[PDB]
Amino acid sequence: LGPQVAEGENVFGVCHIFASFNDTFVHVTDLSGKETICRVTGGMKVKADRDESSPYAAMLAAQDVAQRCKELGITALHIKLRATGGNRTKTPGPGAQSALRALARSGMKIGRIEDVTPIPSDSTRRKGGRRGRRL
Amino acid sequence: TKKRRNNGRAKKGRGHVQPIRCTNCARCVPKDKAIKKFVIRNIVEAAAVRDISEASVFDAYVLPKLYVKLHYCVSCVIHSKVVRNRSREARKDRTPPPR
Amino acid sequence: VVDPFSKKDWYDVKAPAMFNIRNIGKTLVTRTQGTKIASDGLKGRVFEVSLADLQNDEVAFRKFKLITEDVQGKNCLTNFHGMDLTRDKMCSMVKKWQTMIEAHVDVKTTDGYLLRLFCVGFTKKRNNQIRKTSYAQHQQVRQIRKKMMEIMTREVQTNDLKEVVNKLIPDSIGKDIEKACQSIYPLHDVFVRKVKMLKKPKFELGKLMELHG
Amino acid sequence: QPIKLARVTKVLGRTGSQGQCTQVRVEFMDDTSRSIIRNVKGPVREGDVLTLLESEREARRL
Amino acid sequence: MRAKWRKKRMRRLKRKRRKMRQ
Amino acid sequence: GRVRTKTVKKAARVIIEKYYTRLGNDFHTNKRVCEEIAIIPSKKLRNKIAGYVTHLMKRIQRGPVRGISIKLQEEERERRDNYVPEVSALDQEIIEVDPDTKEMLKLLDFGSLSNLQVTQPTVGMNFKTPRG
RNA sequence: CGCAAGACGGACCAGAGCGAAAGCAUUUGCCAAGAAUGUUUUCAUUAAUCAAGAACGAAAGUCGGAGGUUCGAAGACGAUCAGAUACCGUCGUAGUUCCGACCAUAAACGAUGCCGACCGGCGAUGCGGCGGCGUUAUUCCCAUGACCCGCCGGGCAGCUUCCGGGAAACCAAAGUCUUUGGGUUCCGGGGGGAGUAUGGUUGCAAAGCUGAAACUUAAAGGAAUUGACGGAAGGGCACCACC
RNA sequence: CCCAUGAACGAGGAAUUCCCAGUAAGUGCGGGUCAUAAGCUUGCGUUGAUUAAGUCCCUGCCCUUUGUACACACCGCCCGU
Ligand SMILES: [Mg+2]
Ligand SMILES: [Mg+2]
Ligand SMILES: [Mg+2]
Ligand SMILES: [Mg+2]
Ligand SMILES: [Mg+2]
Ligand SMILES: [Mg+2]
Ligand SMILES: [Mg+2]
Ligand SMILES: [Mg+2]
Ligand SMILES: [Mg+2]
Ligand SMILES: [Mg+2]
Ligand SMILES: [Mg+2]
Ligand SMILES: [Mg+2]
Ligand SMILES: [Mg+2]
Ligand SMILES: [Mg+2]
Ligand SMILES: [Mg+2]
Ligand SMILES: [Mg+2]
Ligand SMILES: [Mg+2]
Ligand SMILES: [Mg+2]
Ligand SMILES: [Mg+2]
Ligand SMILES: [Mg+2]
Ligand SMILES: [Mg+2]
Ligand SMILES: [Mg+2]
Ligand SMILES: [Mg+2]
Ligand SMILES: [Mg+2]
Ligand SMILES: [Mg+2]
Ligand SMILES: [Zn+2]
Repeated sequence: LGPQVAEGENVFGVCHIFASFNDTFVHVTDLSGKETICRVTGGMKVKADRDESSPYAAMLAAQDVAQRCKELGITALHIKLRATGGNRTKTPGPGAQSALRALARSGMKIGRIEDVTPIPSDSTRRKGGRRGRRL
Repeated sequence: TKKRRNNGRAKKGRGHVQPIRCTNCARCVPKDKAIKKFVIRNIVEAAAVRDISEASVFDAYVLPKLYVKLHYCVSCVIHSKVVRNRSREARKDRTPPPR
Repeated sequence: VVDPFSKKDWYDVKAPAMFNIRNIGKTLVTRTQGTKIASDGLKGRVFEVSLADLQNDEVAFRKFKLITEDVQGKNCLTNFHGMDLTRDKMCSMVKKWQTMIEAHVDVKTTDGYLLRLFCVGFTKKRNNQIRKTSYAQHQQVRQIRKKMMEIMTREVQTNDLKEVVNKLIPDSIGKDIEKACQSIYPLHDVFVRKVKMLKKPKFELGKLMELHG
Repeated sequence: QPIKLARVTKVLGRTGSQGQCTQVRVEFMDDTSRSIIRNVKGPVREGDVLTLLESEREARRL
Repeated sequence: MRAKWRKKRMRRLKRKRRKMRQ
Repeated sequence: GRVRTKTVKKAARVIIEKYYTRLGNDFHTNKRVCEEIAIIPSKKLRNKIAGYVTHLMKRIQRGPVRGISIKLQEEERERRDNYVPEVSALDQEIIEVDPDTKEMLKLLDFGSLSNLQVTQPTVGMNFKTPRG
């Protein structure tokens, strides 16, 4: 069920970890990034908008993704981590670290980590007003 | 009564400073006035460092860092305890905290 | 309904001959049903490969974008598409008490490949410097920028894509620029930040093979 | 993972919401050269032996 | 009352007065 | 908490400064001495004062104490402080001297000094801490 | 993986620079400007401050065009609340962008007119010039750049000080003031009524400039000291706290 | 005092009290009240532990700096229809 690769060699795919403050996306796709293998989110595991971005939902999503990818023959993963970016926050949400550790403990081999978040040169106007959000 | 000689900003010799936005509340604050903090932090925290290093495919990969410049408006700086209020004499000290 | 991964066939991606490591990974694509062709959907794809994986003992903060142009027998034939610097390295050099100089050139190689090269350098602090800041004046900045522009133009326009990539692998252009601008203002972290492909000639097999060993 | 023991070498401090855990430094009985910080729940003193079922986490300093 | 809103109310009153003595 | 109050400490200090000769390292002799030379209306207070006197005797045994000031002890202390080496540390066969102080001495009319050895000056003018 | 449309020039970016002030940050070219420094050039009092009269003048707003990505007064909803015509969320008009005409107002602030002289120190920093060992580009030549140690001049500032002032906070100017006079412009005279009414004037309009009185009132106000309080930050304590 | 009768109650929801050693808790005994009288209280012994040797998390209460337009002192002061 996948490529024919010797025991010593590992098949590589990239994993996009979109860690917003509303939920977390774990999205494994090919090295080229065009064909996807498993994409499950934190909202697909917890039925409560509160916990959509919790570390627990990210852990469950990462475990599901790692299991499906192992069933599909990929043993090594390339991690690229993204925050919301744009004019909004640049710090990744709480689910990123939990998802990374979850897919590490799931037997997956770890490639090289990279931080790919949209960093505007000089963006448009941020959503909040001149006085900003007041809550 | 004047509280600070610099008026709480660093505008000397110029008329206008470009507005910037607070990373927390998205508030227009002059760049010189805003409280800026540069965060260099390991992408993987120390708790998951062992798990990441054990599950790696390379040797001595050295985990990447994350570099973020946070800009905070005075209200957010005080509320988030990034900056505190000090005594009338302790206000004059410009030395950064040891940390 | 039925799992689409059962109808998807795997393929192997090969790096051009300039890189020591040729095999770089695998790529899955659906089979050929009628109008849909596996090769057609397997062509316009870009791979982001670190130089540490393409070469043997090269620095890992450089990445190369490799794009495939032909497929023959479970093999993907890729050609150079661009070059970038990793985000961490790019963010690690921009410090607060030095001047950063940047330049770019739209220069084309002998083999019809129109490129755009970006170069970044940073002013260095002397070993005995007491002054906290190391800033270059505007005329010095413009001189350094002109030198960088002319060096990249000279290095690219006289060669072809293969030799350009061969010079880009160890960053000879950055070392040349650091050597050149030492008299104007010492530079500290000089690099070819980004290389992007603006235009390409028509696809020709013979040169591809050549490239692809 | 196996279960392994560790001898307490020095009591670091008190941690917890109500100061209920003693954060301590332990060196492993077999290796004798690798040591870590863990929080132990209960009265602890010099030289007593803690059995760690998990044996590679580190308690957060202070 | 805030001075700005007092001025605003005064301006509304002036506008009413000007519109009334057309 | 075994922290002594100022009553105990001042009483002990005065007793020691006045009757240092009669005292020693023994609590049970010190308490008798205190009850003989002083008027302490309580036995517990007497015991506390004697205990602190014993502690302070041990303290003065290995040096001085900021509270006590014994007139006879200061004479012996300055006798120890009267140490004199055989050869003065200022008597040197050869003393190094920079060219600048050599020129200053020449201007002083003391340029005929022989013990001076004109050492080479520094090269780099780097004597300031970098700023930042 | 590409294409497009508009906006914006992050990090570098500083108690740094420039401009009369509003204000000014991707590269390159062109255009005319400008301060300081340098100067054994030149004129020879040509100067300082300014009723009248002029140029510029953030944002918002008004007439026309063009464009309309993002944001977004108004508005329509969803929440929260006892109520919410708000704070939070969704959409979203005018506007936000460019050109051409109006508007001339800001906590347009250093809440401190401009010109000139005198009166303490110290270390930095930006520009220009003058010196000096010694390191770097280079490999050798003078160079000229990058540092290093000083000096001078004009700046943005900083620390310090029993200069002296001040109600004090504080100020090296807010000092050289009853030991009261260097020159000169604006302008204040208890608090409200009120920057209101009216007249004039400018403007398409919104509004701008000028600007009262009747009447009312013993205070309003400024700095600083103690308490009390706080939904501000830190510590400390207690089985009438907790574990 | 005697003989009869023989209810709920099968360990108690939200929420709370008091406790660090001869202690808590069981168990009686005295004093007071008292003509008649202790399920109360105040003392006394008797049997006799679990757990803790810590912390500001809750609850208070202290400080310290800071803000105030309060000073009858936030149960203050104060604004407009
Ligand atoms: Mg200026
Ligand atoms: Mg302004
Ligand atoms: Mg930029
Ligand atoms: Mg006028
Ligand atoms: Mg005008
Ligand atoms: Mg405007
Ligand atoms: Mg406008
Ligand atoms: Mg219009
Ligand atoms: Mg919107
Ligand atoms: Mg309503
Ligand atoms: Mg809204
Ligand atoms: Mg005005
Ligand atoms: Mg004014
Ligand atoms: Mg200079
Ligand atoms: Mg010189
Ligand atoms: Mg200077
Ligand atoms: Mg006068
Ligand atoms: Mg004037
Ligand atoms: Mg008046
Ligand atoms: Mg009129
Ligand atoms: Mg006027
Ligand atoms: Mg006051
Ligand atoms: Mg507490
Ligand atoms: Mg105040
Ligand atoms: Mg009062
Ligand atoms: Zn904020």
